[PDB]
Amino acid sequence: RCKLKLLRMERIKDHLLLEEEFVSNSEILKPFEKKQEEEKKQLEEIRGNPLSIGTLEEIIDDDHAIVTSPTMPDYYVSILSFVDKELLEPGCSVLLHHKTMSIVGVLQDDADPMVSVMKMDKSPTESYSDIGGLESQIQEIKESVELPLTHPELYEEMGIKPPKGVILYGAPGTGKTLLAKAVANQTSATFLRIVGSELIQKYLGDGPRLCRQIFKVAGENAPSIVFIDEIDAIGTKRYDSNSGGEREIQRTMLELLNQLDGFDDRGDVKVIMATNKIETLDPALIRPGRIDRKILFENPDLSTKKKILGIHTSKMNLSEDVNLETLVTTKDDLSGADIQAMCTEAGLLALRERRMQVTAEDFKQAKERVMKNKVEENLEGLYL
Amino acid sequence: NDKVRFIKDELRLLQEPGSYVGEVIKIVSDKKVLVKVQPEGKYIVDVAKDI
Amino acid sequence: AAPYAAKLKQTENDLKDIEARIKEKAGVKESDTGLAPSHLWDIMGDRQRLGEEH
Ligand SMILES: Nc1ncnc2c1ncn2[C@@H]1O[C@H](COP(=O)(O)OP(=O)(O)OP(=O)(O)O)[C@@H](O)[C@H]1O
Repeated sequence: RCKLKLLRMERIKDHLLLEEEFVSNSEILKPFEKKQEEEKKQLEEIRGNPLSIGTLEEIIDDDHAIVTSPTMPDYYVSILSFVDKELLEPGCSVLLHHKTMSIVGVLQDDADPMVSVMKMDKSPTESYSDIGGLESQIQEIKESVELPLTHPELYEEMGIKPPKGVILYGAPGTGKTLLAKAVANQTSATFLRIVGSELIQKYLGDGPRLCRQIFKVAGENAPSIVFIDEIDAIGTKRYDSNSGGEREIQRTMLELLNQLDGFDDRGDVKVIMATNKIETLDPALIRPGRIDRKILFENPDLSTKKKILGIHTSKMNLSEDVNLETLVTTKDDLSGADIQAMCTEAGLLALRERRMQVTAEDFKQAKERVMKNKVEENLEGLYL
Repeated sequence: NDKVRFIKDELRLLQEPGSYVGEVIKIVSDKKVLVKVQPEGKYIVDVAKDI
Repeated sequence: AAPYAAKLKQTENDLKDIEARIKEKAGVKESDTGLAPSHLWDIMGDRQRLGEEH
């Protein structure tokens, strides 16, 4: 009855809505019959067919423009008929008239296979408190990322500029990855996510055009939150050394300083950076006011890991047998990705049985496998 | 007769202006199709009554 | 898993509306460049289109 109640309202409304729009398709055209109907006829004859794609290099303010077509021949076309010159400006793809080339309008625009990596197709299904615990170093990421979008009111009282940027840093597995995708579900504004391993390329010059782009798209479709996941990856990853190397790393860094900030006066591009090599960055990067409140994470304490382990064991089958608190005893200042791997490994023991139950025995066994990982790339035994 | 009037009618049919192979990049909902011609560039162009 | 399983199918059936709606909304859609003052620009730029200087 608790699922159904939700369903009963929401389905019937999507079925009606759909039906409504079928009867309605015809109905759109009815309030006119010469008031707009006629207008449509006039535009069309002008346009004819085919409308030839050009690329607009530059405009001239005498009602003309110079197009360079991808078919070769440049043409000195006229901006005439059904066109604003405020929807023209470098980079446009235009509709040309198939006798004398006049720009009848601009409708065509074409997305890049690099704005496809940047732009996301999801809204995160997981939300906040899936690594929860350390939930006071999370109001340094929701009073400066979430909140000046949500309230202008608070920062109007105090006046001045409102927050800008965060650098998340700490141990690996201590939630950094999920922090960024958990604030993007709540805000619901354009979430860009780029890996830093794609900012390092094996070809020069294109490196800077990529980094210069991310904030330009970002400011355009503002508000935006740009997650740069891993900016520790800029000095450890590098291909060849003769189109890689120092030169390529230095230039992408230089570019990124203009974007944030710089002179651009672009859109809203809150920044979220995850790192753990924070001293392989510039002093004009970890500069204040492109970092505001910075967040340090260390390994959780014993009573924190009890918050963490009860999030993770709610999704699992339980018994009265299971005891969380002795799993906590064993681990001592370890990541919550360690604790997340024991619960993921505990169902691997269930899967291995082909028994649908999860027991105290399944959680303790996978705790031994998790502790095998830690101390066996070790070979000292006892600290030599 | 079927034979000889199949030859005479194929002389008409073989005569073309050139009829190409295109691929659809994307549609636009003004009732037109953005077609990239496989050698050439892109042209937004109207469609027939069979499609 | 009876109590949940029923809802799960009913959710799939629901999704089928959302696709259909994207196609009906897009069947009758219009698009513009520049609207109302450039209806006027058609009167003028059609006299000038007949000539050759483009
Ligand atoms: N507090 C927690 N509650 C629930 N899951 C957690 C918690 N902390 C971390 N996790 C989980 O551990 C996995 C990895 O964590 P996440 O990527 O969010 O962060 P991180 O500290 O950058 O670590 P890494 O980058 O090495 O994965 C994810 O599935 C994440 O949800």
